[PDB]
Amino acid sequence: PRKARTAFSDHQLNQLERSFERQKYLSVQDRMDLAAALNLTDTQVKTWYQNRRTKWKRQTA
DNA sequence: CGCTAAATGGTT
DNA sequence: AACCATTTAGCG
Repeated sequence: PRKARTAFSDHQLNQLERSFERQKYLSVQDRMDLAAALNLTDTQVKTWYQNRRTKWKRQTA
């Protein structure tokens, strides 16, 4: 039992990256606001942010 | 294969 | 509950 891989829209990727350039971390309230704005789940936004921080560390190494 | 979403197991 | 480090795995 596995979740289908979300395919993010161009609009969703654009707004997640904008969120990340403004704030490396999100409060619970900012995370839930972002998910609602993008029509994603809280956990999909929490996962994108986590994986984005992993990417951020590798490309600043 | 590379990028990156989701899962695993640990940390805090 | 959320994050971290790493692994697993889907898709272009």
